[PDB]
Amino acid sequence: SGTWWDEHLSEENVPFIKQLVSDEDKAQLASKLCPLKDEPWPIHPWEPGSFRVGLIALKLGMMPLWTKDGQKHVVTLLQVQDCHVLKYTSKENCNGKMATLSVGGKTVSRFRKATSILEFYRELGLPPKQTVKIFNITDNAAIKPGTPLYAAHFRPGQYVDVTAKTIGKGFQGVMKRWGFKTGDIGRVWPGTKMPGKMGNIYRTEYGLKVWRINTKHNIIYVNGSVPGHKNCLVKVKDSKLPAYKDLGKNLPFPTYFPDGDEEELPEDLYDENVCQPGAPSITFA
Amino acid sequence: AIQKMTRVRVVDNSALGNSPYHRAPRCIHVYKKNGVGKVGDQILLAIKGQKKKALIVGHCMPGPRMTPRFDSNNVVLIEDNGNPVGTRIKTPIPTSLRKREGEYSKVLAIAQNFV
Amino acid sequence: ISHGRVFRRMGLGPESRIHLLRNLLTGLVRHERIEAPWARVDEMRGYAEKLIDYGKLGDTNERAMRMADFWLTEKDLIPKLFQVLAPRYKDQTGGYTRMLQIPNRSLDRAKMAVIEYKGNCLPPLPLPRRDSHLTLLNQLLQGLRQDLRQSQ
Amino acid sequence: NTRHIAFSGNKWEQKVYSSHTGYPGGFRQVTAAQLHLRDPVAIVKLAIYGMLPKNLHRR
Amino acid sequence: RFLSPEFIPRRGRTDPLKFQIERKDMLERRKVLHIPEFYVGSILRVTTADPYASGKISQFLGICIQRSGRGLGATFILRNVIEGQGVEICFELYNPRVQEIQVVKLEKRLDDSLLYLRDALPEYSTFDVNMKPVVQEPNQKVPVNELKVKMKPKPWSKRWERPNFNIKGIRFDLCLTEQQMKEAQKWNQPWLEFDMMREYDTSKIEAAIWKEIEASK
Amino acid sequence: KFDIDMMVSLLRQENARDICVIQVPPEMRYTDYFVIVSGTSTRHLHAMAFYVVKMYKHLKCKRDPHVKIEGKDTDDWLCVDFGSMVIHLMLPETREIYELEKLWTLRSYDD
RNA sequence: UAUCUACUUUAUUCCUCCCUGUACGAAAGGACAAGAGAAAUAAGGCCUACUUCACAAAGCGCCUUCUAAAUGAUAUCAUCUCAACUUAAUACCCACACCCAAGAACAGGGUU
Ligand SMILES: [Mg+2]
Ligand SMILES: [Mg+2]
Ligand SMILES: [Mg+2]
Repeated sequence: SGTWWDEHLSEENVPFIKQLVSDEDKAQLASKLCPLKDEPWPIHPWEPGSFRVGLIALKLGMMPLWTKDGQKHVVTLLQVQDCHVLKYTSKENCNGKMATLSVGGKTVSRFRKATSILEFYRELGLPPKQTVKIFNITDNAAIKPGTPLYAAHFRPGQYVDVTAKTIGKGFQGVMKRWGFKTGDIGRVWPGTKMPGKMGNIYRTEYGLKVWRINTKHNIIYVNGSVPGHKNCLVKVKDSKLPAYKDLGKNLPFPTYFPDGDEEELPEDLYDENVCQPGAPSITFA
Repeated sequence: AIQKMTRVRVVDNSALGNSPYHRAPRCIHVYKKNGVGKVGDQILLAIKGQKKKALIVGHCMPGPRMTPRFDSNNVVLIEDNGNPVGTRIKTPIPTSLRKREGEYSKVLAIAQNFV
Repeated sequence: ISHGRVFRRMGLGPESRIHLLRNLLTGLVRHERIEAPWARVDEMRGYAEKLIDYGKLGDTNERAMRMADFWLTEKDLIPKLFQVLAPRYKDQTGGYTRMLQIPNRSLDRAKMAVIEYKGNCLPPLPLPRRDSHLTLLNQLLQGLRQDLRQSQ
Repeated sequence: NTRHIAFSGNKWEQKVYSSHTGYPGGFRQVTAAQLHLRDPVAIVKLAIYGMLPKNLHRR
Repeated sequence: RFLSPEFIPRRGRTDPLKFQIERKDMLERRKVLHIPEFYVGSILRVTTADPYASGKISQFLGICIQRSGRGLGATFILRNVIEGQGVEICFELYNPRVQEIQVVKLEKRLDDSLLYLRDALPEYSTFDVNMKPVVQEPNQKVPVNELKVKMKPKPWSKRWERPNFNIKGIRFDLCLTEQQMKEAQKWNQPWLEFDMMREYDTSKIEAAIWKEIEASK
Repeated sequence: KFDIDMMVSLLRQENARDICVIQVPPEMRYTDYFVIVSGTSTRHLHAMAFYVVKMYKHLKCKRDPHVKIEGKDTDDWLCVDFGSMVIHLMLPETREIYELEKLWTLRSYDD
């Protein structure tokens, strides 16, 4: 037989285990709030040509955002929920071209994971995240594994690339999937467009302007549309577009640290062109 | 969207418009790559057996928000060189003609009203 | 693609699914316990609890009496819904029904279910009990609860 | 030392290695020099692989 | 109490925190600009800056004929005919180039959406541009104006006779035959009014939203 | 700056043949100043068009948008719009038939 | 009424504008490039609004789209040299039961 966690517990012991395990998840998330009062890794300044970490965010939904020129910009919200660095692998052990950081988001039940994963997070000292994405990264940006990543890792004005599974449409035919509808060739070429399973694949939207970040609720407000349904987990990295490869001067280079306590951030950073709520009604004079 | 074959309500003080005729004036060609015209496009137009260039001033399918939407396909005639046939335009004209690239300054001197 | 489509499509149309569910709900107000196939039962379970929430709006309410007049095809059950079922559940705010699975139907092997209304005169169902608090694992966890209470 | 091979004559510039990704329009002819800059094993590897008897013991 | 429809979410499996954020921005706009109570019958005049004129504003007056949209991006479209021409504008309620929204004549019509006014007589859609805002008294319910309008001939915008529209502001007796009426009662769906799983109860939603309103004060 | 005074400088400095401007009131949300000016011929109107866009372009106002001359191919009419003002270079016969000076003073009080 | 083979997720263009009415020409004439725009198509997404509609799916809607020189031998000059010398892919992906934005079945995600 196979079991589940709840199977042999009495009526008395089920909310006891809920309060116990939930409280250890809150304590483990609370202990990691001081990365710099811990012993971090050596923080380097930004060098031209270095890459830093990305994030994993919920897609909250969309809302409009008017700029000072009186144009709408549809904006997805992306909440950062319990994002943390999980493992650093150098380039020598990776046998890739570059070092890698594994980062995971959205705490998920301990009662529903493989035991290799629970041993991993147990040794690491964290409640297990839903997704773990991997970031190609230079040696200069390498935060210690077990450190929180926040919304202000990105700043307004920055352009960003977001990857998520697209909304799966299940098995679709040619007209919806591909949008249409030789003799001597006695066969159908590979990559021919035929009916099949549409969606539920990873796609990346490239070069999306960050308009506004909300430091309190940890929201990123990104231009336009991101792949995936609502409440989906997206991987938010800095854009690879070569028109945007050098603007890492002003971005906090390892990551943003509220523990650093230096010139703390407001409620919500806005881009310069954003009409804030509470500003007087804009006139084009 | 004013495509081919659409009936067109000409708003002018022109001789061609306000003349009575057995056929309603209807579009023939739209001067975009796709054959769909919006507020501030040029079309060919059949009036009294005479094809004639024309400029779309407001249509019935909704555009962006703060812009107006008419209950007819109001169209102002124009000549080949670019100056309009008309002298007065009675029905209101959207200000969205101002930003678009093309001949619009000539028409905005003629409007009685602006919406 | 049926994302967020919440209703089973049943019977031979929307009208016919509402008449199937209305017959099941009438059966369950009358007999207070029903075997029926499973998908039909949980569709109708949604409707059943709402029907009591209209029963608590009072006999004298006009809207409640319209809903009861539609949903109960036998008209003698409308005094029952406003004087037996709605006074029974006047304390608790939800959870008026319980649904379990029967073994599959002998005829065509359909997934079967029972719903009853809670607190009826009928012999009780063999409800799935949790394991006893005096078992080995439950006593280890009881001891652990005693230690974490001893922390204060 | 298979980076340090030595073709005789103009075989660096004339000899062509043609492959096909099975997709349409996926025919890829690449000279010996370009393929030797991609991977400095593949020229000796393709030579040997052509010399061996065309059967199942080959791989 | 009147809670404007843009605060009530449509049901859906989105996260309540997103509406916490939206309502925060919506109230922060309602500090600057005064958004009044108005229904789907009322005559409005809106002053907007123009993106095409250099900081000149404008006024449009008409009937709010629809209050669609929820959240910060919510709209209302008002209608008027001028110069023998019908015009409608979709106004975004929280677009920061609107300066004032004055309610000329607060009144509620029989329907929730007066889109049938596109097919009525143009006298039911025309209004004075310089008309004066009628004074309402502070402590009173709204005047529910009923006005069964008269309809222009049969090829309408939509078949308003059909009972999925539930149109009340029509004198159907003047402009429709009894045979076509009884034909229109084919698409009735009488059960649809009586199912209890389609009914979205916004009551506790209203509670948390009114504590959002009071807490922003 | 590039005001209407500077426009009078550009046109009397060109010796435009005929000048008549209207201050458009701010409600009629097209422009502020509505210049009606005629010249000799197509060469004259054309050259004074390129002159006034030459002087506005060369003068100041980098952040302000570059301005396209409208109706370069037509003969009688020409028109150029700025932020505050819009000039119409045309012919006095064309002025006679389009009667613009009546329109922007009589918005509903003419034919 | 599909048995077998094969197969079923490998950014362009137009117009405008500027640079510039400069370069070049001597006058007529008149650039490139790069930049900003607006469009359109294709590709990939998405639903905040609008529209068909309404716990969602859509488009008519929105978002994104990255051989030529010098030098110089044969043939002491020269000569672009089937003469020699010198010079001009990143991204993506990677660990029972119930509900599901996952789904034909199987699979997948969630169940604190
Ligand atoms: Mg063959
Ligand atoms: Mg069936
Ligand atoms: Mg229609």
